[PDB]
Amino acid sequence: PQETLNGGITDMLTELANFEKNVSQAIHKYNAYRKAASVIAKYPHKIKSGAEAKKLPGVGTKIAEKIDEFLATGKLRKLEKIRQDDTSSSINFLTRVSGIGPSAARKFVDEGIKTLEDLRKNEDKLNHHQRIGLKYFGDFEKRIPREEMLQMQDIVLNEVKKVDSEYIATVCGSFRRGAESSGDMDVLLTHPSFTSESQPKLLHQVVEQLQKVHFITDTLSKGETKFMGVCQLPSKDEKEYPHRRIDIRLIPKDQYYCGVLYFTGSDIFNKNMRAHALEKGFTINEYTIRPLGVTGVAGEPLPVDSEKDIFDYIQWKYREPKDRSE
DNA sequence: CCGACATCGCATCAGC
DNA sequence: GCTGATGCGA
DNA sequence: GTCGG
Ligand SMILES: Cc1cn([C@H]2C[C@H](O)[C@@H](COP(=O)(O)NP(=O)(O)OP(=O)(O)O)O2)c(=O)[nH]c1=O
Ligand SMILES: [Mg+2]
Ligand SMILES: [Mg+2]
Ligand code: NA
Ligand code: NA
Repeated sequence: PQETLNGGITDMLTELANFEKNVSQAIHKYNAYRKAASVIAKYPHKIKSGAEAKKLPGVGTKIAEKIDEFLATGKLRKLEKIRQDDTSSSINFLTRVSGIGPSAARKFVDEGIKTLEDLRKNEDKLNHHQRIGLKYFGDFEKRIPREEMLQMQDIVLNEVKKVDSEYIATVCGSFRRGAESSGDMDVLLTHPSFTSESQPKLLHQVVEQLQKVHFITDTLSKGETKFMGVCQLPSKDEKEYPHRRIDIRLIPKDQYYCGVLYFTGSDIFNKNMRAHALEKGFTINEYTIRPLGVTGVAGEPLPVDSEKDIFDYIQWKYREPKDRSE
C-alpha cells in the first residue's frame, strides 16, 4: 500500500525506535517500535483511531495512545521535545557513523564532541573502524545502482577465480534478490578444501588480490572467516565512483547453501522462514538446518547440497530469490 | 507480575 | 602474557 | 513496548 496512507504514523514510530536504540539504549523497545511500524505499513486502510491500530499484532496500549495524539494534533509532544534536545539529538546523529554505536556516541557527546566536525578534530579518540566510517560518512549512506553492483560482481568473480579456480563465490543480499539498488555487497566464499573439519589464508588470499587490483581500498575488520571493508570501481573523464561497503565470508563447503540462504535474506523473509522452521520441528541458522527433538532440543545437522533441500525439509516449495522480500 | 525478545565474527576493553 | 566481557554491525 | 506464561 501507498506510504501516504499511514506514513505519518510509521515515520513517527521509526523515529521513536531510533531514539530507543541510540539514546535510551533499549534495544527491545527499538524492535517493538519497528515491529509496529512494519505491521502498520502493510495495513491497507487509512487508520482513523488508535483503537483500530491496536487490533494489529505488535500494536499495544501505549502505541495506540500515541496514534491518537498524532491523529488529533499532527504531532507527538515527547518526540517534538527530544528532537529539540541538543544532547539526545546529537547522540542519535553520531550513531550514523559506522563504528559509533549508542555507547560511543554517548561518551563523545558527554565530552562535548557532537558533530562530524568535532569528530574530525578528534581523530585520536576514534578507533580504526570509526575513522573509516567518518571518512566515508556520505558515501556509506548512498545506495548502489544495480548496474554498478554488476560491475562490482564482475571484478570479484574474476579475481577470485584468478587466485584459485576451485573457489566458489556468490554475491547474496538484496543484489541476489534482483533489487534495483543495494546498500552494500555481501560475498559468500567457499573452497573444496574447507569444510566442517579441516588455511586461514583462504580468505586472506582473496582479500589481498582484490587489494592488488585496487578494488578494495580499506579494511574495517578481518579475521579468518569474515572480512569487512571498503571498495571502489575504477574511474571512467568521468568523476570517480563512491566508496562502497563490502563483506566477504569464508564458509565451510557443507554449510554453503544454508549460508547462501541466510545471507540472501530478506531479514523479514528469514524471520518468517525461521518462524515456520518451528512449524514442524525444525530450526535454521546460517550454518545448518536441524530437527527439533520431542522436547525441543535440536539434533544433528541434516545434509544440504542446495537451497532446494532446505525447502524440502520444512515442506515449502522453492521460492526464487526475487520473491524473498517477505 | 514479570521474563523473553535472534545471533554471530571481530576489535577492543576489563582484569587476573 | 593471557581469558573473558562488552560494543558493534549485519 | 508488546506479548504471554
Ligand atoms: C541487518 C541484518 C541482516 N541479516 C541478514 C539478512 C539480510 O538479507 C542479509 C544481509 O544483510 P544486509 O546487507 O543489511 N541486507 P540486504 O543485502 O538484504 O539489503 P541492502 O541492499 O544491503 O540494504 O543478512 C541478519 O541476519 N541480521 C541483521 O540484523
Ligand atoms: Mg546488503
Ligand atoms: Mg550487508
Ligand atoms: Na495488538
Ligand atoms: Na554507528
